[PDB]
Amino acid sequence: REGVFVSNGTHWFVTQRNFYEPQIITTDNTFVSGNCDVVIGIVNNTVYDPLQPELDSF
Amino acid sequence: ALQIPFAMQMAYRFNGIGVTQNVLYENQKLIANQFNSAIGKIQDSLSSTA
Ligand SMILES: *[C@@]1(O)O[C@H](CO)[C@]2(O[C@@]3(O[C@H](CO)[C@@H](O)[C@H](O)[C@H]3NC(C)=O)O2)[C@H](O)[C@H]1NC(C)=O
Ligand SMILES: *[C@@]1(O)O[C@H](CO)[C@]2(O[C@@]3(O[C@H](CO)[C@@H](O)[C@H](O)[C@H]3NC(C)=O)O2)[C@H](O)[C@H]1NC(C)=O
Ligand SMILES: *[C@@]1(O)O[C@H](CO)[C@]2(O[C@@]3(O[C@H](CO)[C@@H](O)[C@H](O)[C@H]3NC(C)=O)O2)[C@H](O)[C@H]1NC(C)=O
Repeated sequence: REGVFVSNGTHWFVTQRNFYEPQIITTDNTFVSGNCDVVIGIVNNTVYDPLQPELDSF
Repeated sequence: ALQIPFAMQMAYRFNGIGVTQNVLYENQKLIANQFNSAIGKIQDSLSSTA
C-alpha cells in the first residue's frame, strides 16, 4: 500500500520508504491486482491475513 | 544516495502522480518501449530540425 518489500536474506517485510521500520506482510497493508504472470521481479512468500486465525479459533 | 531498482523507482513516481504502482509493473515493457521511442524522437528533432 505504502512502502516497499524488503528482505534481510530470508524473511520478507513491508517498510516505509524513508525509515526502516519492518512489519510482516499482511492483507491490510498490501493490496492485490490480478495474477502475477505479468510482473517481472515477483518473489513467492506468504501474505498472512489477520481474519484467518480468528476464524480458525472457532 | 540510496539505490532502488529503476522499475520500483518508476513505481514510486507513478504513486507520486496518482496512478497506483501495479499499473507500471503490469505494463513495464510497454512503458519502457514508450520511453525508448520518445528518447529516439529527440535525436531526430535535434539532428534534423534547424
Ligand atoms: C531476518 O532478517 O529477519 C527475521 C525477522 O523475523 C529473523 O527471524 C527471526 O529473528 C528473531 C531474532 O533473531 C528470532 O527470535 C526469530 O525466531 C526469527 N524467526 C521468526 C519467524 O521470527 O527471524 C531472521 O533471523 C533474520 N535473518 C537474518 C539473516 O538476519
Ligand atoms: C536481475 O536484475 O539481474 C540478474 C542478472 O544476473 C537476473 O538473473 C539472470 O542472471 C543470468 C546470469 O548469467 C542472466 O544470464 C539472465 O539473463 C538473468 N535473468 C534475466 C531475466 O535477466 O538473473 C535477474 O533475473 C534480474 N531480475 C529481474 C527482476 O529482472
Ligand atoms: C512461485 O513461488 O510459485 C509458483 C507456483 O508453483 C511457481 O510456478 C511454478 O514454476 C515451475 C517452474 O517454472 C513450473 O514447473 C510450475 O508448473 C509452476 N507452477 C504453477 C502453478 O504455475 O510456478 C514459481 O516458480 C514460484 N516462484 C519461484 C521463484 O520459484
